[PDB]
Amino acid sequence: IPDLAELETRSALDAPIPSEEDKKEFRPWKRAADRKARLPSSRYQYHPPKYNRGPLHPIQSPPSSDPIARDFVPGPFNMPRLKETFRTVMASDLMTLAYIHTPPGTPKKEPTERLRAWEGDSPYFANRARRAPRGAPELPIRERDISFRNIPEIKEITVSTFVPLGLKNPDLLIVARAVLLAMTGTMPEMTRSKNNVVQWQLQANKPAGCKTTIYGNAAWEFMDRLIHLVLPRIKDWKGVPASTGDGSGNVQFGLNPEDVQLFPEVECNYDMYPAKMIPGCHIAIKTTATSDRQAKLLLQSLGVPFYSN
Amino acid sequence: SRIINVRLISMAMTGYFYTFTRPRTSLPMSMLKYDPIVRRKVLFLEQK
Amino acid sequence: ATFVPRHRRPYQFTQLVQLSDGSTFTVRTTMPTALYKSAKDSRNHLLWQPSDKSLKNVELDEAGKLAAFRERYGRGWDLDA
Amino acid sequence: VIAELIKEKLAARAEYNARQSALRKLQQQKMLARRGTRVLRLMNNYSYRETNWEIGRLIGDPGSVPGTEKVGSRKAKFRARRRRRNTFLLGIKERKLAK
Amino acid sequence: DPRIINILRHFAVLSPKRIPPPLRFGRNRYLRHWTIHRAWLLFRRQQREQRERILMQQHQSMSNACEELRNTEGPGTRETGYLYRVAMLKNGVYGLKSIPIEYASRALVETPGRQAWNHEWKR
Amino acid sequence: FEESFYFYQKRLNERLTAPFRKDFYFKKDTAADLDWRIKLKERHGVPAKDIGRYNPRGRMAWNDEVLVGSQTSSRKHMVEKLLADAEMRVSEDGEEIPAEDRVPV
Amino acid sequence: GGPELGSRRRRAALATTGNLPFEQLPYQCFQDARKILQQDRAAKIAQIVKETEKIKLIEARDASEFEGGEAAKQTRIKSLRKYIEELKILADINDPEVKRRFEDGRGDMTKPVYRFMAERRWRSMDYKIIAQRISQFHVVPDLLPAFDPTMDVKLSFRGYQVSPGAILDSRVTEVAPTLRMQVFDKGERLLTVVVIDSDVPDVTHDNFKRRCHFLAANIPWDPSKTVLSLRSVGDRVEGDVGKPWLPPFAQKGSP
RNA sequence: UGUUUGCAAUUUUUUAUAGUAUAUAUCAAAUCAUCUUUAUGCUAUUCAUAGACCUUGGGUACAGUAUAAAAAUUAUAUAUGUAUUAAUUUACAUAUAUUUUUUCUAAGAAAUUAGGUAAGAUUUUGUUUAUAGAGAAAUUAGAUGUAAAAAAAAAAUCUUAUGAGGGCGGAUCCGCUUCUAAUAUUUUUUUGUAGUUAUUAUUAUAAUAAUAAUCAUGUUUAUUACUUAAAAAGCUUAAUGGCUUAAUCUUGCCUUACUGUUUGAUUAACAACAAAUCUUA
Ligand SMILES: NC(=O)c1ccc[n+]([C@@H]2O[C@H](COP(=O)([O-])OP(=O)(O)OC[C@H]3O[C@@H](n4cnc5c(N)ncnc54)[C@H](O)[C@@H]3O)[C@@H](O)[C@H]2O)c1
Ligand SMILES: [K+]
Ligand SMILES: [K+]
Ligand SMILES: [K+]
Ligand SMILES: [Mg+2]
Ligand SMILES: [Mg+2]
Ligand SMILES: [Mg+2]
Repeated sequence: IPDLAELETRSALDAPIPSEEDKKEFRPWKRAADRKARLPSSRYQYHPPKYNRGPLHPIQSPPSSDPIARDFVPGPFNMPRLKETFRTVMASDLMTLAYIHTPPGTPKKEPTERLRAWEGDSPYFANRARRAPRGAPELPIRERDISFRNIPEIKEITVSTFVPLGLKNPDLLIVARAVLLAMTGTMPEMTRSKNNVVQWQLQANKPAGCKTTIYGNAAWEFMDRLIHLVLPRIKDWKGVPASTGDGSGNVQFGLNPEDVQLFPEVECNYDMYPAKMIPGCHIAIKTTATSDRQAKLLLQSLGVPFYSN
Repeated sequence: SRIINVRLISMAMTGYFYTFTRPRTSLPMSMLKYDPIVRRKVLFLEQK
Repeated sequence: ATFVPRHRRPYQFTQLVQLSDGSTFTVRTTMPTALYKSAKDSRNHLLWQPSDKSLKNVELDEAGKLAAFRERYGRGWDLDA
Repeated sequence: VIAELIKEKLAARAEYNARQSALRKLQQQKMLARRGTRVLRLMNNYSYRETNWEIGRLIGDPGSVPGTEKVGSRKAKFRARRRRRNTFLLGIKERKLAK
Repeated sequence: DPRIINILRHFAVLSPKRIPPPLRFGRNRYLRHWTIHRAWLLFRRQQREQRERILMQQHQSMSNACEELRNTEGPGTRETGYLYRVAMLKNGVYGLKSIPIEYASRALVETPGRQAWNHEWKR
Repeated sequence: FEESFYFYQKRLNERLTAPFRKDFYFKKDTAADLDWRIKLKERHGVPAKDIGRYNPRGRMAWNDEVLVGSQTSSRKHMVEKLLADAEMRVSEDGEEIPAEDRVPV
Repeated sequence: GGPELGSRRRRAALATTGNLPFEQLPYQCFQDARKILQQDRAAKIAQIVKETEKIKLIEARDASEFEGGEAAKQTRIKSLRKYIEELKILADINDPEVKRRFEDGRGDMTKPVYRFMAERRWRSMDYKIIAQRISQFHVVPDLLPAFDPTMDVKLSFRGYQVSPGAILDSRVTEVAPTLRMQVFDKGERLLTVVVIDSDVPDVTHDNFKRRCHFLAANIPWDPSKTVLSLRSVGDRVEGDVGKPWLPPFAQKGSP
């Protein structure tokens, strides 16, 4: 076939598997020793720049996927058992549970302008500025239906701490930053206060907390630890409040300082921290959902109890 | 006052100078300015 | 000139998690422990297993007083059922 | 093969260095003559003196500010830094081998 | 102070000056990684296409069944689409007791427990 | 391929993550520290138990890839090593338990 | 062991290592990845034979049979051909040696695979430059209402490469330049070259006129040719020189 | 031998060969501090050996399930030993004061720095929903929508053109002028709306039709383009205007916050003059 004649004649992909005899004779450690010298360096010595100086600069930076890049992060190390669970059993139950049948020839719904315009016979309406968002001061995202093309999933988790007393005892901020480190496996970024309150002895623009964001597989692993190993150990725990939700599919709740040390990563070396310095955290679970009821329906699929309050 | 007018002398020993202001509690000024006598950019240092 | 920051990640291990049910899965954590035995987890909690009869009708004497009394005076005085 | 190839690398390195030093010696001779040349001109009242603008171009032609160029190459610093480390480690091998 | 110094050392090791540098590969080593990356992203495509194929096939089975249901009459003296209009209700779907926590709490595991399944469960 | 890939990325993480500080989890001269040092020497200094023997730093750091037909990357060898590291190797008094008197997990 | 083998590291590595194809290095992850791409390339080729025969069925099909007429039969084969072109690239885009052969300049430009990487490489750094010169120097709309270059054109005077828009001396720009062109479309086409000076001052009417300094037509070109010396366009290369090279120049005072 | 050790992979330049301008190699620089002892220690085992398990000295190990064959190897000052020599000579074992491996007390935890230029980011405030301690009042997370295979073709309404050097009157000057081309506008006359995956139906695994999905060869934390009322925040300082496509913010390098002369204006600055303001060469 002429089309197949345009493909590369010599294909590495269509080569036979390596020979066992060749495998036996391939010893990378014996080459460096037998050489008894240092092989000359290659003339290609491009190294990613430390700064991005524009799209037209002679020296350009590679993408993060490039292993030599400065922002490269080693890929997945395992499959979070809660992501395989959700995609294996709970992906179709939520799709089947919440399903509305659309007839075959249903006309596509046309979205109406959310920033209305004035229409009428008054000459003033012509050049009037678009009206304000009706209801809330900011337009809320419209809920999408749970389809086979839109399955709510967990996206990222933000663990934040606020230590006001750390302004007087600087060590309260050092411990808080370490607990949030072992808990999530990343380096928290210090935050600062934004208001001034003398009654609470709060001064503005001073480091008073820390925050980490875990994405991808890390966020699915953290959820499992929280659901199956931390929350089941909180004494007299009722469940996540049914009122949680910002109206966009994100669930927020907080842990006590005595419940933060239940994390296996914090109870192992609990004695290495000064007494009464482990803080409480604010866990914000951001999902792909677009509603409060969808997120609460998503978390219930992962084994989160919710109580009325 | 809080501000003082300092004079930057040309190190080419041409006699040209520039005059700028800066707070008292600051380090002496030292800049690379243009000398019209030699028509080249030389080092200018504060007088005192 | 936008600085290209680098990721600052600590050392991470691979851990075997053995739930109270005896089932085992592997995770990625920062602690050096290799095997994490969980004596109390969702597989043993009543809020997650409201139907299992074994978990209900449990003494749950967290303080220890209910057991100290029986050691001193015996099981003569009990809520027999 | 590795030993001989390195000799070719050093031979080509010496050629450039030999030419560079052979040319660097010429520039230092051209600059010396320029900075040492005194052109006295008939200015006024039958007086003779070297113009101030010519005194400014003695250090170098206009366009750049002499004394602002980078003194050396960072590659030579990496090259030099490796050489220093190799001795240090190689030196410890001789000592702990002497013992 | 001693314990806080330990915590501070933990951070001193994570500073940009202490963390290891970016990798430095040759060509054959870089090309070796280029394929491992080219084959992994393609593997995810094969898993993404398969996963999204099952979701579409399971979804089409619902559309077909519900479309048939819409045009049914019965059982008995019940107008067309009664069962359809009753099946599209979402009573309690978005409540607190929607999904049983015993089914959602049980996640997949690498190896089973001492008692994989409980057959002696009684109502 | 999924197994070989994870192992391949676990060794790149060894070259890019901060070192492990045992002083942050174990305190000197304790039953846990001594038990950690003994088993750490059997792993040839590698604090991780599922990446075989690989030194991120040094002259031989480049040899991170594993040859075809290897057992180290498999999941059977992973569980075997993580279990052999869970058995208590140091008695309550700080002495290493005899090889025959060690109870497996 | 001569320079014809490549860099020094290659000549050294090629004498202290074993003789073995790069694709047969016994590495675990590298060979597991090579098998995923192997059985996938076989699925892309199996698809090219499926879509190749699906065109014959549509070709030997009366237009009237199609409810859309002859117009609906060409849009169906037009899409099938385009879908096959993509399968011929995805069959080698993951090949590690096709990437090496291209980066070394030894790539066969008569194949769609190497022409795809060349355009992607050109559209990464070089296109963004020429796209910027056309706008900042106002080549558009002065010369053309709209212009989106699709081929690479690098000009060099006396063997010295010229950066786009560099002010050259009147002595350098005295002989015909050499154009290092590169096309990324299949087949052989006829090319016309035109050098226009768009800033000739016309003081008699207070405006600028455009003057042609070179014009040649009927220049055969293929994606395999790279160099074209405008000096020899009548004898060496085939073409018709409508106007020989006129040395550029600019009178004193004009921009 | 700077640059990762299995092999022509970035940009520019030097030099040389072949070559008649091209091609290869080489050199220097740019981008980047990757850490480099090929084993001198350690580990195991095995011989001897005065020795009642240990003393002293030698061997051995053959390495892809990589290995004992380096998971991090300095240099000393003193004291206390032990064994040693012509000799505090030398080799070890302890401790305690050092320096070395840049390798372990978070500046990427702090500082409100304001001009020139380049790149990057583009609603930052308030409001509001929710959130351990947390309350009227502390922090954090959020808060618009659309699109991303590809079009082809007919006429008309204008508007432009340094397009055809159009034609006619007085090549590029001018008011009338046809034709072609481009932008915009019509809801316009339409034609086409595939391919791929899947479902359903007929037909004999394929073909045809219909329905749904479809930016995706790519680190899904996707990305890119467009859209997202007004006010507010920010912009040295009041107030008004303005900027969000930069005049704001972040970062790199910088100090034109230069010297002389000078153009045209502020319907001929302030209803004169002068000190002024903007601007050109
Ligand atoms: N990712 C893409 O390139 C892509 C392409 C087309 C469409 N989409 C759309 O985006 C949605 C999500 O994209 P996705 O399905 O490719 O994401 P994904 O599930 O494949 O990736 C999720 C995260 O986990 C990692 N991961 C993936 N597979 C893994 C495994 N087997 N083991 C361990 N870790 C693994 C990935 O690296 C990523 O960080 C798709 O459902 C589709 O709607 C994405
Ligand atoms: K996938
Ligand atoms: K700046
Ligand atoms: K707004
Ligand atoms: Mg400013
Ligand atoms: Mg805000
Ligand atoms: Mg006046």
